[PDB]
Amino acid sequence: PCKFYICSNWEAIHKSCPGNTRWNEKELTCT
Repeated sequence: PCKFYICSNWEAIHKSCPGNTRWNEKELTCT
């Protein structure tokens, strides 16, 4: 819930959100 995935060519790369934020699917950004 504090990382998401970046898709590229049906390829899931791992990202993590900074500090105490969470991924916000609506805004497509950790908030």
